[PDB]
Amino acid sequence: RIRIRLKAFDHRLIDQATAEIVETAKRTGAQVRGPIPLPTRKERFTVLISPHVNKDARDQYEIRTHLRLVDIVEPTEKTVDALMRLDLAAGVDVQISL
Amino acid sequence: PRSLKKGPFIDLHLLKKVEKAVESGDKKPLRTWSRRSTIFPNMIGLTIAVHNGRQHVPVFVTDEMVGHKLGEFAPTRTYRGHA
Amino acid sequence: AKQSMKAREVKRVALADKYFAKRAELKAIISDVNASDEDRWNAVLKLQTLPRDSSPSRQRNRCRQTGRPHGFLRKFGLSRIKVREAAMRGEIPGLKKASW
Amino acid sequence: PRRRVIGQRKILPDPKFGSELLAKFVNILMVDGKKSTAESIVYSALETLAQRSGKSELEAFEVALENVRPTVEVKSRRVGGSTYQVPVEVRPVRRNALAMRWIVEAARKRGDKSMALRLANELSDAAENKGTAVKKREDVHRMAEANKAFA
Amino acid sequence: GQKVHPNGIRLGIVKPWNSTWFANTKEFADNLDSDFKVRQYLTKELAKASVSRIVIERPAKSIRVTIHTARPGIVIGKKGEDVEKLRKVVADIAGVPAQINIAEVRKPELDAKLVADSITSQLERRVMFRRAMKRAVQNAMRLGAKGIKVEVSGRLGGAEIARTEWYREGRVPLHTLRADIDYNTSEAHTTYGVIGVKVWIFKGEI
Amino acid sequence: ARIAGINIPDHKHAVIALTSIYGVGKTRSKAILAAAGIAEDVKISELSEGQIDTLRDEVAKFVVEGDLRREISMSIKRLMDLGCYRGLRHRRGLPVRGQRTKTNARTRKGPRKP
Amino acid sequence: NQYYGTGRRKSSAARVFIKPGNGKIVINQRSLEQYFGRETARMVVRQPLELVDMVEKLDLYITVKGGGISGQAGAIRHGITRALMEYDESLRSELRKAGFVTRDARQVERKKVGLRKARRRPQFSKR
RNA sequence: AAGAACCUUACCUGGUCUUGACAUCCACGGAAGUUUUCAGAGAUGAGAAUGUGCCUUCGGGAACCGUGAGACAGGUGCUGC
RNA sequence: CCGGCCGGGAACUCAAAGGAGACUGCCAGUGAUAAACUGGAGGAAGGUGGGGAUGACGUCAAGUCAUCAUGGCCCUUACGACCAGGGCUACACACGUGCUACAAUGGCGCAUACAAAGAGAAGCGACCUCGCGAGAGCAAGCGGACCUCAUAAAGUGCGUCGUAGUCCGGAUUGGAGUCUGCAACUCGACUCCAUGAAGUCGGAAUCGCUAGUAAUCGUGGAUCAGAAUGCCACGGUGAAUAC
Repeated sequence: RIRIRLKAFDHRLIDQATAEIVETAKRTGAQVRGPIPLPTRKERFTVLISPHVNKDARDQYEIRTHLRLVDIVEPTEKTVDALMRLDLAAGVDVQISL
Repeated sequence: PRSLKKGPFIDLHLLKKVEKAVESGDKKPLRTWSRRSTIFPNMIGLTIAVHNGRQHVPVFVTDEMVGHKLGEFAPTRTYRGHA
Repeated sequence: AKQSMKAREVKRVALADKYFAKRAELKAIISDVNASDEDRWNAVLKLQTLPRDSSPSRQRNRCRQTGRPHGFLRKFGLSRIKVREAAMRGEIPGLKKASW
Repeated sequence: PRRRVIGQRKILPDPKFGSELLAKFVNILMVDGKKSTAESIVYSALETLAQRSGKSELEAFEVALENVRPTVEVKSRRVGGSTYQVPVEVRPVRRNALAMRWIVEAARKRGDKSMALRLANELSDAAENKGTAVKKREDVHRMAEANKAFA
Repeated sequence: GQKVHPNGIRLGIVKPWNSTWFANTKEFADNLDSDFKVRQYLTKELAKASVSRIVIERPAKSIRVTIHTARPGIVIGKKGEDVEKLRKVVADIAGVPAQINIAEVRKPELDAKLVADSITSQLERRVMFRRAMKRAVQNAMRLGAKGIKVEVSGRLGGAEIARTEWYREGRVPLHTLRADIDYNTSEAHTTYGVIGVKVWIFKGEI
Repeated sequence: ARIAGINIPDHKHAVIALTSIYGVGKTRSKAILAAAGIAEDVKISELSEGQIDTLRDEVAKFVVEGDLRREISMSIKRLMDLGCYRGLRHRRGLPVRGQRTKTNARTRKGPRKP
Repeated sequence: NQYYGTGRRKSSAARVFIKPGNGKIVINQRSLEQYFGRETARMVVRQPLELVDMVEKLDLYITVKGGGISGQAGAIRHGITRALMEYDESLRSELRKAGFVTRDARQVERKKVGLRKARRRPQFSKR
């Protein structure tokens, strides 16, 4: 079995990537589970904005990390070289795991 | 308090100074800047000039001083009184 | 913020890796449970006589641009000032302004 | 406030026997959002009271409550800059809540072995008219009788 | 203290990021400050050569730097040579192998960084400040912008007391988050001190 | 109704009356009653003399009232004539464990006269 | 068959599966009397089943998750109303006059920067 | 200050260096490096072995080390009026 | 082996993407054929639904030249640089902001129910063994909806305490420890045993809060080798009062 686990910061960018891999999957022999929404990670930082005093003045930022799980089952060698083939984008972390 | 499976603490230079002052037989006050070292039973009777950041105060080792550390007999803050 | 301080931090890192590799296998002989008396009393001092920095507890984690010691964030390696400026300029990817 | 006249909150009734009055009483008597402790005190004060009186629980609480009942209040207003206290006819919904507030203020004093035992002393002491909450009611009535020159 | 950074809040709503790569926590500070070194090094060499924004991709453990510049012919150099220079050094100053691509700017007086470059260079070469600000305003409005505001602050004549001046033309709605607002600040270090320029250009709504 | 130095109260429970001794707190009395075998929720009015003399030897197991005040007083005395840091803080009348001397420590330096 | 209702209240979420049967109530593989003990959820889960007096006629298998016990009581009340509403729809017009179908969101406020617990200021002092 | 035991640290005592702890350029020499000893509170001072790597104008080239001369470096020093 | 454990199932809670939905849209009345207001219906929600982000021209020649940058001065065997030790933690006192309390709506002992949000690889560190405990040994699992931190606490049930400075309070101090760290004396945190201070609801004065709010209870994170009663977040219970 091969599972694809891919993370990003943009959900608009991570949607098209998992769409491309599910389409290049089910073109040839991969009855996939599809993109599966694992919960997103929110990293909330809260910095002071003044160079000096005024502790009460702060700005709160956050990173959101989106997760999609494609779990290709019934794998063929065409699935593994068509996963060897494509090089999706920057900002996308893909891990194929046997 | 240090953990018991570490052993007590003494500096290399202070311990070798203590041993050479015992082997040499001489008993003048010697100086250290190492207030963090534990006193030891071979160091009884001799004078240790312990640094308090400004000076080197002479400490006379007693029977009662053995397990303690060297900084407790050199107060680093001088206070007499406000009024 | 005192070029001396940046020089001192980059001084402590380079000694820290080398003597870290040494004192890691020299440190475990002190307090495993059960080695002996003699290697404990030798090993305290042969951990001691190495210079003070080259220990990782004398790092400071200054800002990687301005060298500011206070207000550090480990995720960005910056002080809060340069985090906020580089976030407003859009250089930290995925760092929106949080509003919940 | 300065503008609004908004609709009232609607609480859930008394569980042991369905009343809004006892739910207001357990809400007044409570502390730091501890509803269960307060209703335990209220129930162990009212079932232990109905055997002191002889009637059932609710209407014994009602004529322990209506003996402490402020007909009028005082207020402070301004006409000449003089700023005196003038009496006012109270609405009964705030009259009832001020009655419950005075009963709890009575029960927080007069200390003995419980809060519920203190309440079961207080409401009987009010229901035969010899309490300190009846002293608060007759002091309010006296301060309005002295100020009846303004109406 | 007023007026949150416009690129900052429209990063949430409208604008895209200057940097586009994913990293976990052990790679994050290293990638961040190596990209800071890359931007700082390209800053001089092409700040003689009219750049607006450089953006960093990192695909497949390799850095990709695409420059937006107003004069691409001075950026590429002759026969490509200059940018291969850039390529050859960026794979030194970022580790991972490097490729540099360049877009053309079709609006040389509508990007706030380039307008700020013009105003700060004219301010440091001792033009009057009012002529530079008014010419930037009339030029952007004549090329076609739905609004501009220029903000110049400092001593402004050689002065004992610093002054602040600004000039808007058109509409420039900052509280509207769907507004496409290019915004950049710059500084001109002059003999009397540092003078700040801020330029908001409003190009329309999405 | 009387152990090594003093009288213990009689209407109170065993562990609560046992804490009236200097040197015996809660865990000491728990161990004393566990070694004696008496269940702790009895009173000294309930309990006879054989249990309290088996209690007498079991509280003689511990350093208690008179020689414990002797031990604490002598330990402070040894620190005070030793002349160390904690002894000198015991001598001036200040905190010895590194408390803030700037504002607080009215327990140690006493009620606020001037 | 098997009628279903989802109630949600104050970060708790109750799933109600009701069927025509006896009057007994079951929550998370316990009965109602041994799951809850206090005066809430002995009134609160009863009031929808008492305004339309159906305490005898239907079995109720309930799973709940999240929140505390009063939030769980409000969530099972909101689930019981919707699951009862899947039977007949004159029921909702009669039960709405006392509430019970208003979801009552009322979340916890977020703690604000500079304040202490989302409304409390930290003690202004002039000097 | 989103965190002073040393560090941080800017402060004081005492010991030390002054083209420097951090930069670039010239000239001279040495792989870089590692291990190890003494005296020292340490910074530092003199050693003792081991090491000689890559292109090759191969008396050179990168990188590292010290030496001397400056240009200068360095300043959490003052004025936020 | 009743633990969704397993065949399985895609209904449900849930996880995230995409839509819808709330507009004074409808109804009646008051209102200048108006804008609007009040009420009603339905509706999960009613009138900017709740909360946040969002801070106009300017003011205070406010703060910061010690984050940074920067003009002008000032220094260059020194106001620069390196080190060890000390100090920033002192204490006749005064003030601000908190935490713990003065108890019985409570204290202690036993059993027991229900969360959300996070952090984790020189890291988080199961299970078992060892110690009263802080902890150690052994050491699986995890770059994580998987494993770990991590038992939630108020609550509930049963007992005991009978209003005393007391089984309230838990400061102080003596002793014995554990862990991090080159090193715990100046000057860490914690654990145990002992001790058991003031305090019995607080003068003149003064502050916060309009609803899932105040009040109260616990949990988590950043900084961080170690070091929160602070700061930032998350939930549990949950009012009174608006003439």
